[PDB]
Amino acid sequence: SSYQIAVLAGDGIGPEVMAEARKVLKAVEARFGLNIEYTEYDVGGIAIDNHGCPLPEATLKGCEAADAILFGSVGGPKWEKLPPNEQPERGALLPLRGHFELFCNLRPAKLHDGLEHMSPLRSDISARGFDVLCVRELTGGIYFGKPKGRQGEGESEEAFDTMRYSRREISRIARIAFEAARGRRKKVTSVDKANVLACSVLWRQVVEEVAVDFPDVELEHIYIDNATMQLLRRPDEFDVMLCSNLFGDILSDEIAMLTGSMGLLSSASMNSTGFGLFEPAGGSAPDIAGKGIANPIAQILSAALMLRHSLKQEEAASAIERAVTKALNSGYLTGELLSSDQRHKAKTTVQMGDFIADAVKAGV
Amino acid sequence: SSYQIAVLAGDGIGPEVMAEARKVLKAVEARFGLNIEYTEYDVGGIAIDNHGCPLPEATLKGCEAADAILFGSVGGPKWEKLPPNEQPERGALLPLRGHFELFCNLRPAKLHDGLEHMSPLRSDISARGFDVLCVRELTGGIYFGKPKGRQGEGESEEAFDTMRYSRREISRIARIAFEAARGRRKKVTSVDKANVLACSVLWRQVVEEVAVDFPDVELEHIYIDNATMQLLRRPDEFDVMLCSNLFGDILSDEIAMLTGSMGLLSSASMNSTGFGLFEPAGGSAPDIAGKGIANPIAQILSAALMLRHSLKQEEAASAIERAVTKALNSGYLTGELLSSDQRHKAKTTVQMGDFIADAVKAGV
Ligand SMILES: CC(C)[C@H](C(=O)O)[C@@H](O)C(=O)O
Ligand SMILES: CC(C)[C@H](C(=O)O)[C@@H](O)C(=O)O
Ligand SMILES: [Mg+2]
Ligand SMILES: [Mg+2]
Repeated sequence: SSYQIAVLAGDGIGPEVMAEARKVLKAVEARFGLNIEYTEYDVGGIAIDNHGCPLPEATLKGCEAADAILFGSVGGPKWEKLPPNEQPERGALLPLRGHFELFCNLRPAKLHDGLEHMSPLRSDISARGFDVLCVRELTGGIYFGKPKGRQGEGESEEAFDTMRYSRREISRIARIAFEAARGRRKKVTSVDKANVLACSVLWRQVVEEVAVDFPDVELEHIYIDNATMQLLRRPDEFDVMLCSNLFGDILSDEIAMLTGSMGLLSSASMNSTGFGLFEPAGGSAPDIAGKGIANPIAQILSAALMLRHSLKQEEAASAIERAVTKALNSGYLTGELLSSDQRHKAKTTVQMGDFIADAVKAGV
Repeated sequence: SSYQIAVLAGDGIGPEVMAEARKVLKAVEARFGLNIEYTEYDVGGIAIDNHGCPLPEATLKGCEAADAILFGSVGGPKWEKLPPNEQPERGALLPLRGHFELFCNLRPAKLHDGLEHMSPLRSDISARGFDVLCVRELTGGIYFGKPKGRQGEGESEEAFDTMRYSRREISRIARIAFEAARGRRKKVTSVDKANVLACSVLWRQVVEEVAVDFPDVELEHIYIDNATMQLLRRPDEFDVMLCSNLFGDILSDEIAMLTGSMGLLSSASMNSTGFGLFEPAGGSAPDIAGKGIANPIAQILSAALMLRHSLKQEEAASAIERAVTKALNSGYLTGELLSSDQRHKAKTTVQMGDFIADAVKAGV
């Protein structure tokens, strides 16, 4: 029936790229006869300014009434020096994840045709190309373990965080990774520190238990330090990476940077009943905000994940995805995607959204 | 007086590269009139085979009687399937670190002149070159925090590790990083997850406290996920990185791989009274063991750190270091350092050690 979306554009480039995502969405709504209602709520820095905290009660309620959250980016210099537990990025994201039980974080990263030169990889490695999906457990591990805090005074004052996982937690994220691999290149690389950590011993054990249900997918295990090395050297040999919360945080970023095109990457944070939060992979980039040069593709593709994962509108999702392909292969690139000699061909944020929306409309 | 060294060559390539380190050491001993006695002990896989555990009581005693440990590499396929708490790599390294209070892990990584092409970085980035010292806290954090273990059964079985730091622990490693930066490019980048972790909030606080004693060194803070990205893109802009135990484990590996020449890198794990363990940065490389092709330079340079840090023999350390430079610029390279078109010029492990030892002897 009529879908409800909580729009949380946040700070920096968030509102301007969100404008483009909504534009593209309007095209898909008209194409596929979707009936989607949107309500905007403040989150992050803007919420701190307007409401005194990064996740207002009305913002959370708004998300509880919605079928999905379409999320921009949060954070900036203006709030850097608040204490950590008042800061906008953590203060928005972790409580949304915890509250909605968004245990599943999906961050695909692919090296795009014709953008190899932007990859910080050596030209022969970037030429091989890569497509690595990071599947990261998002509501457990050391992010939410207790006890957490500090005790004591002076030299002996101590702080502490507890990484913990139960079998139930590990197997649910593992199944997501294996099921993803099934539809990709049939390999899961589980990434842990089982040589040091008791949580990792249990992780590696349970992922191997889950594997029995996927005789068709290869499973291998790698330690997180070695994975940072191998992703640099041979990223083409990984398909899906399965990670705990802290490890997937680290690895997903490394892989995104290896593309050299983070403005093209999006992410999906999902619970088990199809609600999720859909955001670009990269930050609020305050240094470029309000200028018309931010790449809106990550936000536009977030909207495509929203349509697929939460709204069960796979053709509309795929239409946005192909409209993005058409831009990228028809000379519609923003400045950060272009070599410095080709910079003068750069499209503005609005030109991008107008091109993408027009392709959806033309039946791409 | 007469120094005592516990030689723990371990598994895989460990003994063959250690043979070269001892060879070079003999040259320096003769050059500088050092009186160094060595005793070999089994560690790792060899210890499991000879003694039933990776760190025999006699091996630990041997290290307690020595001024330093000169350590090779441990681990291999043969022991992969033991349980984690019987495995050779963790079973050797963590108890040595904990026992000797080796809180300070130093892993410098530099891109060497003429070896840029081996770096997995894009040619323009490798051309800029880099020199990044990772300083990693090695005896605290989540490696040794308690409680550690698991409880429960079935779906609800849980495992847990506790990351903890006290101010005393953080400030002692911080001082090491700042003091290192003072002698390098006067920048410390402290790497943490202060947006999520209570240990990281305390870490970032204490590093800023320590900073007052170093008005000459710049301090900046970066989150570990962002640091994985930035090291790939602009490794030239970091000097010293200051990390907790899990984070430095991850980052040190990434940086080592970015050189594209890990057989040149060594590490120093030091306590506060000048005893340490000195090892190559890379693994036991069982696939090449016993063939005469392993690069002995990492092990040779480990011996140079041993001389400097534990034995207070700075001229002898520096002589080994220059002998290595001479090899690298006189066509003495092992196979993994050469492009596949220049492979046929590769030196064997013994040729390397003989060249390096001969340069020390000739007064390099
Ligand atoms: C801001 C921070 C809490 C967050 C995380 O650590 O999950 C961010 O790094 C991310 O990857 O979305
Ligand atoms: C084998 C493992 C315990 C060890 C560590 O995690 O410290 C290793 O990765 C290292 O970097 O020396
Ligand atoms: Mg992150
Ligand atoms: Mg390591």
